[PDB]
Parts: sequence; C-alpha cells; structure tokens
Amino acid sequence: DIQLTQSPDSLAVSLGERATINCKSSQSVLYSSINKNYLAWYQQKPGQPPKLLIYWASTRESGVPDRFSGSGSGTDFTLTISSLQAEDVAVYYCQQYYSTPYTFGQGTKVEIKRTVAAPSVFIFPPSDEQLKSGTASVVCLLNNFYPREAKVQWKVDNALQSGNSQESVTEQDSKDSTYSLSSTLTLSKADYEKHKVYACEVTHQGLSSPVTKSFNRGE
Amino acid sequence: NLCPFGEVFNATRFASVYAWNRKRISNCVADYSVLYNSASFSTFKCYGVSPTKLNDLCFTNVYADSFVIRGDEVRQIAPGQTGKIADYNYKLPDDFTGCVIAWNSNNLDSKVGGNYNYLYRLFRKSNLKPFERDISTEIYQAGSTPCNGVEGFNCYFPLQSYGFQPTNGVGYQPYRVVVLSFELLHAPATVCGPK
Amino acid sequence: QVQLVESGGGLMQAGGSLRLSCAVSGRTFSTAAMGWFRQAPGKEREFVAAIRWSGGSAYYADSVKGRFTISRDKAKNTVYLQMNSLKYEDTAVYYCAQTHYVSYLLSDYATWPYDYWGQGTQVTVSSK
Amino acid sequence: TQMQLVQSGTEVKKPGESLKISCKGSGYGFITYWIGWVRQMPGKGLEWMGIIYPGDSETRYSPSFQGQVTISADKSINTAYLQWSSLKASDTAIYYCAGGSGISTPMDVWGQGTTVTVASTKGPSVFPLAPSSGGTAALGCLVKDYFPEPVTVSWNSGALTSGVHTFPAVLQSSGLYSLSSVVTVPSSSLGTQTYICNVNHKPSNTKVDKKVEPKS
Repeated sequence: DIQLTQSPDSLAVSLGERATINCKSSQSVLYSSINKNYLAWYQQKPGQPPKLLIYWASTRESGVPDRFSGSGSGTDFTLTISSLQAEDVAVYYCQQYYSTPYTFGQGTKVEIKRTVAAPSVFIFPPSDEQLKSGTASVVCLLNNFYPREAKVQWKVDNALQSGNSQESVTEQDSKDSTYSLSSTLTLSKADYEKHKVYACEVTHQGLSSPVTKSFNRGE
Repeated sequence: NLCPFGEVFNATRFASVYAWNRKRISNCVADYSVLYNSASFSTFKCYGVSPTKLNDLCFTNVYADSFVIRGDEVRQIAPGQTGKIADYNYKLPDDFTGCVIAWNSNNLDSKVGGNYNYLYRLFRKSNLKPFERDISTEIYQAGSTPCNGVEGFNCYFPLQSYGFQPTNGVGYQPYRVVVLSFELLHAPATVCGPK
Repeated sequence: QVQLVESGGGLMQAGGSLRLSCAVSGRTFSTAAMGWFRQAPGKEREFVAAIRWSGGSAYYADSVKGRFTISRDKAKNTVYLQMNSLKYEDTAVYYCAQTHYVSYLLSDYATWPYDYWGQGTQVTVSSK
Repeated sequence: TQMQLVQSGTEVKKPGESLKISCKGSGYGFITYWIGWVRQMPGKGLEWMGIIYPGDSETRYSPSFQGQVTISADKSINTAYLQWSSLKASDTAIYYCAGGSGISTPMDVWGQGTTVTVASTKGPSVFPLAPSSGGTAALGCLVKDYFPEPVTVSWNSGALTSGVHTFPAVLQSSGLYSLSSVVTVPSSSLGTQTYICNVNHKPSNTKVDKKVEPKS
C-alpha cells in the first residue's frame, strides 16, 4: 500500500509569483512498460468537483493553462504554478494510480499574498427577539483584512473569557484578496444579565495596538 | 498509412489459444476510437493506459495477440489470474500495460454437432513465463511412470479440443480475444494516433 | 474435407501377414488421428485400431491386440494396418477413418464418430 | 464530449436507514470506463472508496471501506451504485463518482457529486444585528440553530451584492449550525433605504425575512 504526503500543507504567494507543491510517496510509482510515473495532480475549488490538471507526473490535461507544470521521478514529485493568478486559488491534491487501492495526498491550499490591511471591527449586542429564546449571542466582526492570522479575546465585565466563543472566516475575496472574521460569544439570558460590560479586543499585525470595541447592556 | 487493426479483429481465421498469434504493429496511424466506440465488444479492460488518450500518443511497437477461448475463461486473460488458460496457454505479466478485448463468436466459430478445430493445452509441468508461446506436443507424465513418447493410463496428449455448438451455454460458447501491448523504447515511435 | 483411399486387401493364408494402406488427400493438415474399423458380412462395423497423428501412439481393441500393428508416415500422409497371424475371424471389409478431433485421452478414439471414411478393402483369410 | 457521469439527488437520511446512490455514465465507449467512488467529508480531503468495471462488475475496495459499503454496477444502463445497509452519522459527506477508461488510469471524468446527511432537520431562527453610528456602518442577520447546511441569505432579494460577507457556518456544541451574514453601507442610507435579509433553509423548507434597523 502506497502513501503520499504533500509539502507544504498551506501556501500564500502574491499575484504573478510562482507556487510549488511537493508530493512524496511511500514507494516508487514507475511503470517499466513505458518509462512513465503513475502520479497526477487535482485542483478543487469550493463547491466544485476535482479537476485533473496533470497525469503521468508531467503531462498537462486538456483545458489546463500553460503556467501549470508537473515534474519529479521515483518518490518525489512537484507541481509548479508559474505566474499565479486570481482564478488559481484552490486546494491541490496529488494522487497515484500505479496500483489499487488508489491513494491521495492530504492536499495543499494556495492563496494570494497581499499588503497587510488592518480589520475594521464592529460588535453586535444580542437581538431583543433572541433574548426571548432564553439565549444571548454577542458577535465581533473583523472586516476586510490580511493576513487571516488574528487573535480576538472576549472580556465580559473586564474578565477574559475562554472557549464559549467560536470563529468563522470568509475564504479570501477574489478582488481585494482580503479575509473577514466573526468571533461569536454565546451565553444564556440568565448569565447575560449577571454582567453589564461586553468587550471584544482585537490584536492583528495591521494594528499598532489592540483595538477594543465594547458596549454596556441595554445602552 | 492506417494501422491494419482490421486485419486483426475482423480476420476470418483466429489461432488456437495455446499457439496464439502475435502481430507487431509499426509505421502506422492508429485510430483507437474505432475500437472503443464500437458496440461489437463485450469485454474491453485496459491496464496502465486509457484508450481515449492513445489518440495523441506515439509508441515504438504495439503488439496484437489474438486467439479463441470459451466465455468462462475470458476472465483468466488478466494479470495475476490463475487457471488452464492463464497458467498453460497465454500468460500476462503482473505489470501488464494494454487492453484485453473480447467478443462472442458463436455465429462464426460454433456449428451444429460442435466445432472442435479450436484447441488449448490441458497439461504442463510448470506455469508459462509471461507472453511465452509453447507449441510442444510431448506426451505428459501425469502419474509416477515415465512415458517416453507413448500414451497410456496417466500418460496423456497435452492438448484438447473445445466443443463449440450453437446451443451451448454462454460459458462454453467461443470468444475471440485480442490483447494490445504498448512498447515505448529509445527508438523511432512509429505507432501514432491521428493527432 | 479429406479423401481416404485404402489398398492392400486380398486372399491370405491363416498365420501369414498382410499390410493395408490408407492415403489421405486434400485438407491433410487437419488430421489429429486415423482409425481402422472392419465389417464382416452382415455383422456390425467394429473398431480395430487408432493412431494419434502426432507421436504415433496407438490404441487397439482386445480382438487384435498382440497381432495387428497400426503405423503412419506423416510426410507421405499414409497410415498402415499390419495384420500379423491372420485368423479366419479377421475375414471382413476394412475401413480407414480420419478426424481433426484432439482428445487428451487416446482410448476415446475407440468411441468417437470420425469425420471422413475410406471405401473399404476386402481381406479373405484362407483355412489353416 | 466523449463521456459525462450524472449522480443521484442529494439525500436527507436518518441513522439506521439504508441508502443506494447512483452514477449513470452518458456517452458512447462506456465499456472502456471503470467507475470509482470518492468520499470527501465537510472541510476534509478526498478518500478513495473503491472502483468497479461494469463489464463484469469486477470491484476493488480500499481497506478503509471493505465490508462497510458495497459497489454494484448495472452494465445494461451504464450505472454504478454505492449502497449502505445502515447509514452511520460517520457517513455524512459528499460522494463523487469518478471515471477513467481503464484501471491504473487517471480519473478524467467527475460527476457533480451527491451530498448525504444522516440526522433530523431543524429550521433556522433569524435574529437581526442592527447598526450604530459616523462614516459608513455595518449591519447583518444572525442565522442560528439549524440542521443541516446549507442556509442561503440575500439582501433586498439581491438589490444589495455590494459589501456583503455571509460567514461559513460553524457547528455549535448544540449539534446545530449557526452563521452571521453582514453588509457594510454608508451611514447616509441607514435611515433612508431599509435592508431586509432573505434566508432560505430548504431541508426544513423554511424561508424567513427579518428587516434590520436601529432601535432607540
């Protein structure tokens, strides 16, 4: 049984630059019949089927742009995208077909590298309709920033709180190459009315000092 | 300079499986689509190569191996199979790269009261090497006494007739088989798709 | 198709020897085995001897075993029946037969219905 | 095109039920093709399940799925099947059928995939995130406590595509999904034009429209 591991796991490269992706296999995938390596390269965008780009390690598939190029022999292979573009941002899987069972790599994300952009932070106190469910959610939103790397801490009543917050990040905007994050703190209505000041503190590489955005309960 | 695959698949005469026929294909354009878009074949198994991509691939030599066997034995024409055909008549290597194409030939190769012209090797001391062709007719020692070219109890003729009749169960009807092997050496690649 | 023409029949004394031939013409490449049969007047046609064309391995009915020899020259496409120690009970018309059927078991040519048949050659064995 | 594969509709099943999804090959030359099944769970990789040659239904399973699924094929309708006997919660994922005209061949044809989800459905509760003051302000909808995905949200039915971010749902400890949908508009327009989010959750067939606006 062959196993494939790609390096790196994730990858950010600016427009116009080159990304390369390693894929090393447990055992060699060379047919001797025809001096060809049995390894291939798949691109998958969110909400799309995998697309074949490269087969026989190095042969391009129909309707695949020139800049995509596969190489390697034996155990180590690479897929190099010269001149990265907008519409290249996706996950890249290597796959062998030397033998069944067929096996894939873990996959590799590629995204656009960009000048740092500080997030614009806003805080939403809980709905008044939501407070009739018996539940209260405070959400903090970091809007149009790069990189994604960013720490958001909740401070309910000037006390740091842990692990009753959850985050979600948009995939990179196609046009400004930015992310947006939402840190959502949930607690019950009962616990909600035990505290008065709710604050959201953001440290990001684009901010010289942590930006806090707070509110007092029902003001 | 079209490849004479017509000569191979549409042939009037097919070889006995034990004495299987090999055509070496070179110096021609191969339109593979004429095979795979055909409705005529019942088995079309390809190992290590895809018929749809051959149309823009060049090879140094393509080998067409043709013979008759019964339906039940078509599944033995595969790498890593065992049985009479695989072991004693025609042997694919484990790492085979090529296509296994077969069709029911009951309309041609059966006749009422049986067609017995088609043979196979029933006995042999040892398995065939891959793509070996054995046309020996030495008497086979099945018991503990040496035969020295005389048939007897436990001393048999190594070959036997298939019995092809039109009423036969599909398992026992005649199938024509072609095996395509692909060769890519450091020499002029003379066997090319139309593109 | 093949044509079978036998020769060598005639009058012979009991204890003597006599050799029949069968010459094969036409699609001779097909020959897997040849057989000799005989028919005594008004009695059943009876299997005598068979020879596999390859190797020349022979099978005989018990009635002639130890007396008769079947042999063949491949180049000449001719099979022979050597009838040694001729007996009164050998008096009959002798027929050669040809099949392109290959069985691994030589004894099956004793029961197999063959493909083509000769015209028959009369052997008459004289007393004592 | 030589060959395209079409897959069965998306399936809303509950633990213990069985399921047999399909993948029908459309084209001449189907006899050459081997159909493969690939499993990809939300956020995770591709997992190769098995492959079948419908010619004689020769199938191979990956050790990860031998005895846990069965792969049939009906050659007479160019269809391959992936069947369970009892769906586990484990089994919620998208399933791709993938074709290559051979064994040891790249899979050059991929169906749209079929998403199977193994749990009871619940409609989303929609809560507004009203703005406050300045330059240009943000506002949004909280779509909370629902199963399963997706939920869609548009703003004034699509009269607002400018400055919209709908967040990837995060499954809570609740075992229900939640996400926020926000949009940024000039502080000018907050008191002139009204902004209404239109949320569709098709698995519970509930479509909710909450208007957002500032309160005292």
